[PDB]
Amino acid sequence: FALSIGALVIYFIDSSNPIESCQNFYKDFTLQIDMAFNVFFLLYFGLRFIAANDKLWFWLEVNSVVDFFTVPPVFVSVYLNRSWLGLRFLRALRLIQFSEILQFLNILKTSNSIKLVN
Amino acid sequence: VSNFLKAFLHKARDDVNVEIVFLHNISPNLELEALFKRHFTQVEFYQGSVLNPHDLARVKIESADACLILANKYCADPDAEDASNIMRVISIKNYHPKIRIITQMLQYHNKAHLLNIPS
Amino acid sequence: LLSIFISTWLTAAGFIHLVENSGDPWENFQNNQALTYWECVYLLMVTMSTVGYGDVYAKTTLGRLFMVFFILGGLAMFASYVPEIIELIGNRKKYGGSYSAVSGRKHIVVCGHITLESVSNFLKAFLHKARDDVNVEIVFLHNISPNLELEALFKRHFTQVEFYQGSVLNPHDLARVKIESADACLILANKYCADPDAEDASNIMRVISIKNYHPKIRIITQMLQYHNKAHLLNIPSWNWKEGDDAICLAELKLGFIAQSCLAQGLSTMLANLFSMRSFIKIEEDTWQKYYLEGVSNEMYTEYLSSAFVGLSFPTVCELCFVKLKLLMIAIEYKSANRESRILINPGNHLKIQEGTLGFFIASDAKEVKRAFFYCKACHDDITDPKRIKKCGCNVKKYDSTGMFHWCAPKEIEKVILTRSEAAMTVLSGHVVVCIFGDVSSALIGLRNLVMPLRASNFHYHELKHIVFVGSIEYLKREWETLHNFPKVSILPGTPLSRADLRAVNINLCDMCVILSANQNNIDDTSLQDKECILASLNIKSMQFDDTTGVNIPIITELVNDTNVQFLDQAAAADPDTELYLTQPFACGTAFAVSVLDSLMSATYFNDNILTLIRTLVTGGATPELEALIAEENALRGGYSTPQTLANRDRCRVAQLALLDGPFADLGDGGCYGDLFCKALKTYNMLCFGIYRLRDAHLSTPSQCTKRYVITNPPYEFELVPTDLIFCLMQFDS
Amino acid sequence: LLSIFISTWLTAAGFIHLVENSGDPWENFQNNQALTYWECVYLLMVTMSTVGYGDVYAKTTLGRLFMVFFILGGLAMFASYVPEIIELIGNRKKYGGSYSAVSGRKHIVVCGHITLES
Ligand SMILES: CC(C)CCC[C@@H](C)[C@H]1CC[C@H]2[C@@H]3CC=C4C[C@@H](O)CC[C@]4(C)[C@H]3CC[C@]12C
Ligand SMILES: CC(C)CCC[C@@H](C)[C@H]1CC[C@H]2[C@@H]3CC=C4C[C@@H](O)CC[C@]4(C)[C@H]3CC[C@]12C
Ligand SMILES: [K+]
Ligand SMILES: [K+]
Ligand SMILES: [K+]
Ligand SMILES: [K+]
Ligand SMILES: [K+]
Repeated sequence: FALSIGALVIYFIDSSNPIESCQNFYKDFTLQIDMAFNVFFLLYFGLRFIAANDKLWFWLEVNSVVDFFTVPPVFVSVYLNRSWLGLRFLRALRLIQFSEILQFLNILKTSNSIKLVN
Repeated sequence: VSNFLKAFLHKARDDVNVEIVFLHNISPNLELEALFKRHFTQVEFYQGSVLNPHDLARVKIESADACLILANKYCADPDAEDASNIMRVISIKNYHPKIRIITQMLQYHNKAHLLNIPS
Repeated sequence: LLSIFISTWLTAAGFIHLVENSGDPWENFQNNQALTYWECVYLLMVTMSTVGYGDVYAKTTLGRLFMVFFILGGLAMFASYVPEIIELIGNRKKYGGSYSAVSGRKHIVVCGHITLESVSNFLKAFLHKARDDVNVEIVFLHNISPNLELEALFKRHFTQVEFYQGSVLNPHDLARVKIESADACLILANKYCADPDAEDASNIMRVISIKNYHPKIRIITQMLQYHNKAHLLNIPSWNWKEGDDAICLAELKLGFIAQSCLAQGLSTMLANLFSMRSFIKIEEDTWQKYYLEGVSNEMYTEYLSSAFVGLSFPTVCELCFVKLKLLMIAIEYKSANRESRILINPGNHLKIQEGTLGFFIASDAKEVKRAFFYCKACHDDITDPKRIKKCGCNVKKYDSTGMFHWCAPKEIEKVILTRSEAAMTVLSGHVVVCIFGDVSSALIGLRNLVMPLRASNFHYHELKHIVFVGSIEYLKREWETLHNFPKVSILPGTPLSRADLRAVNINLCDMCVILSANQNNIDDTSLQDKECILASLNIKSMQFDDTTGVNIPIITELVNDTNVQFLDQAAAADPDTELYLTQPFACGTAFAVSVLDSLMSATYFNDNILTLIRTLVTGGATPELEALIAEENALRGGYSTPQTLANRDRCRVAQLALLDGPFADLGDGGCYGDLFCKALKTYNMLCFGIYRLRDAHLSTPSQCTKRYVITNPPYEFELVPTDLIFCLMQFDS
Repeated sequence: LLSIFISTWLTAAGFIHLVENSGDPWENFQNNQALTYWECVYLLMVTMSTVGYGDVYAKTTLGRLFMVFFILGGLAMFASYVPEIIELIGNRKKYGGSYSAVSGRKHIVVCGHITLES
């Protein structure tokens, strides 16, 4: 979730740039940490994939779709050395899990507050 | 329900991983719904009937640790309540004969009926 | 409301027009905006809808101020006028209206006690998957608004079932449901009420209203008490010959129980005989396959061909069984002297007349028309049934009618036995009726249980003693209709007490019948069977010495089908098993009343089924006896005359064993067809079913004495020595 | 209720007036919009009614941000204050009142057992 928030902030910063542009990997620094987040997302997706009782239902969830629309395009960008804004905003859907974290850190106790935060 | 939760869910109780699932066909009132919401992390409620095998399948009675049956201590005819509890025991044992049952009986002469159940 | 809205709209539009076209006075009228009146009307409508395009708007200070005030005032006015809009919308009547008739689409109307359980049972019995293609639409008529669950039940069957709110007693509501073109009207009774007489009177009033609106409509009604149906004879338009029928729940149920007392498993056979069951194929060597080979049979009526005229009944029955593979049970003898009467397996002295109706038991209705298109000249040589074509080439001992055993009336004090007195006498081969009665409970009409067991078709020494175990307060209210029967005794007590059961020698009785009377008091429908199930389990667990109560034959009345599996000690193989496939039902040890709800359906598609069941089960009650009972509300004795003694000769239901009888040499591996033919030819005996030990196909020995029912086995069906045969035995003197 | 509504309306209008006339600080106050206080009052009333002509609107970044926050807060406040509005409307007595006598028009009064059949 923290890396998702970081990716959302990076997208917010990058939105000012043109939609299509070319930028060197070695010269740029933000794209490096963007790929650092993206490879962690890919590893997490693979770990959920191997620990799946049914592959179809796991393959038709919103998190998997966000991963599909986030990680293959950044691999294409690093391969072709050209950047496109794309659907990087979909990472914001991770905010739907936010309330659960507020239950993990004992912040929320009442169910009404939990469902309001949700 | 309040007395049962006070006796069962106690602070001094050691770490126990038992979840309580209530099964009753009467819709709860506001105060008892608030009582459930106070213990939503450990207590669940489902509307259904013990005499209906489908409702027993809903609450996963085939994997439950035990079934606890409470009696109506304030009734005009204790014999009718005892017979209803015996019928509930019979239905539960008919669905799953290997489950452990702890029941409440009002009159002492009625519990002998529990010896008539083969299971 | 519309006038107020339009006037406010026009006034506001004109005022905006004035302030916009005039301009601000302090600006020397230099900020005026050219804006027509209709453009201001458009602006006001765009504003009040909270759309606000912004293509036209107020530019002056006064215009903007007045627009702000108009927005505030319009919001306040709309908030104030919402309740009147709600009242104009109103509460729509969900079930008001009338039924829309469809050409070529018959409909029936169901009224009376319209609740969840009754409607569910009626739809289960009527709308069945195995039912053939029938274009009948069910229309329910009741004045009480349904609850959520029953509305969902209607929505499940919205393509075939409709509901309309109304009253039968109101002719307008009868006109709404198009009762003048309905096929039939079915009236359901409230089986759980404090006063059955009031419910019967209400049903009779509904019948009277329906017949007053349309005298030619067919009516099938439910009656709670047996003595009330005579009121239906007071209606001049009630024609029994045209299909109007009354089904007495207590009479039919207690007759089924009594006939099962005479021969266990008969209630199961009858219930499966007129009920539509889905076909299930089982190949494993169990008792279910042998049971399902007999479940498939149904009951039909057919007109005998002219080739059978002049032949005796046994000859025609043998020809039907051997050639046409049909079991012909009964005929309808028509004599203008005595109207028409259904004769159950008449003797060889009677001959088939012209155009006589006959009752057959057959797997399918297509194979029933054989008895109508049978000609000896062109079909005798044919062996395969399917190859046959339609080619044509001093002291009173009996009652007034002499059909029931009768005795002098006696006080209830002469039949009450104490526990010590009951233990002193020895009772063996008797009937024990346990009753969960009460002083304030509704009467169940115990006479309907005693009359079939006290029929004149039995000898005096063959009569079974009846011992009623229950509250004496309830039994005193029923003794006025039971004091004219020879052998009836009362033990005041409780059926749940083991001492009372041991006093009446429950281990030696031929049958124990458990009945409940406190069904209306319990609000929950599934808990209405607690006392009967507890009594059955208590009796099955008793111990005896000279050894256990598991072998005691018990018949238990149950309201809910799902409780029937509670009578089997073995664990349920599947809690979703259908009622007819359960072991207690297949063995005849349980009687679910819901089969009566099926009988009405069987009555709708064939009116002769109810008459045949009444004349087979109730002991042979005649309309003359009905009229006499209506006149006197009791049974009147009479001296024996040759006419009444000739009226004594009938046929009775019995079970026979093959261990040591005349057919013992055939029960060891012989076929059922030879047994049937020999019984029909020699003793004029009609075999129609096998009561077979459950653990008989198993090679290993077993101690289980439970038996199941096989209805009308084929000719090549094998026989084992440990079998019982259902039969209709002639009266012998 | 009316005092709360009017005070909130006036305060929001004045705050919008300040942020619009002052201009954005990071733009060196060059995007300021000449907008009188009463025009801001008009804008707030048009916004709160969900009409939105668009003849006047906030052009600065701060103005648009504060308009978004005011829309959210106003929707939340209205949703919270609906029950008090319902209580003010109340349950109208349908059959309360008095009979209005008409000259030359006799009337009789029927009382006792007033049911449907009677
Ligand atoms: C209930 C109503 C009738 C009473 C309220 C008075 C209203 C209708 C009066 C008071 C002030 C008036 C305005 C005063 C000044 C001007 C400028 C002039 O060119 C005529 C129109 C116009 C714009 C007037 C229109 C009518 C007006 C708004
Ligand atoms: C509860 C309230 C009082 C506290 C919140 C602080 C508010 C009122 C403060 C914080 C930041 C402030 C703004 C910061 C910058 C400018 C530019 C300058 O030309 C003055 C106005 C304006 C636009 C200020 C208006 C007031 C402001 C929005
Ligand atoms: K709107
Ligand atoms: K709008
Ligand atoms: K708009
Ligand atoms: K607009
Ligand atoms: K059948």
